[PDB]
Amino acid sequence: KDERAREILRGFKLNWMNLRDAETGKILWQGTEDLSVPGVEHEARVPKKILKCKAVSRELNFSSTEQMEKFRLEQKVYFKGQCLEEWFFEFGFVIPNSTNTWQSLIEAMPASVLTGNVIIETKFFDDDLLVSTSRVRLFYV
Ligand SMILES: O=C(OC[C@H](C1CCNCC1)n1c(-c2ccccc2)nc2ccccc21)C1CCN(c2nc3ccccc3n2Cc2ccccc2)CC1
Repeated sequence: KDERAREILRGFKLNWMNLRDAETGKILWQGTEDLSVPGVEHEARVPKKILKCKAVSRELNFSSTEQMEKFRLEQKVYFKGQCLEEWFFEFGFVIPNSTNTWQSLIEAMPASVLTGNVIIETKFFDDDLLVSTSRVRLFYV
């Protein structure tokens, strides 16, 4: 059960990801490093104009050796320790040993005040079950 969360973490990998202006479909940020690895504070530099898109599109590519009934995400935006927004997204069923693209739409203080002060804390779940908790500190450039 906490053992099951541990196997799912073991078999999981986020292979690549990007963030797009939903209005134009232009890539604003992409990376192939697994930002959802727990135990370390990740960092990401994004263009300051991403804050001006009302709709941001995300593509997440991941592999999973374990099956999952209801793979989903809870994401919290923290500015200097205070939670400002919460986002929920759901993938659902994941086939064991599969690789999957998951597309999500994310929808609607200046850059210079936010930059370095925002942590996006992401929790992965199989249903009620918490697989991992990770952090990215954001810089806006
Ligand atoms: O912070 C968010 O909410 C959106 C908000 C938007 C402003 C534009 N209009 C609609 C909402 N936002 C904000 C934001 C932060 C504070 C106040 C206002 C806006 N900063 C953003 C930076 C990049 C993209 C969106 C950002 C996204 C940021 C990216 N994100 C995310 N999903 C992940 C999945 C796996 C691992 C990491 C994940 N992240 C964090 C992340 C952060 C930067 C680069 C890559 C990833 C989901 C939540």
